[PDB]
Amino acid sequence: LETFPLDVLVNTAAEDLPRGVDPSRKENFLSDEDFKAVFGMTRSAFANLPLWKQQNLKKEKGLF
Repeated sequence: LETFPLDVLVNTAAEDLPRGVDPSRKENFLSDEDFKAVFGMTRSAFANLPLWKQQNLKKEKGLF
């Protein structure tokens, strides 16, 4: 997957999102560094959270 800066994924209108980005899984397109900074847990740990909780965490962080 191509990576995009946190600020880009947070502050881009849906219609302006790069075509390769799944708007429901923006976190997958963060660099490993940015993912760690934002969520503070491993990708695997995050993916093991119930989907509703993943989404709720993402909402505040601007990544929903």
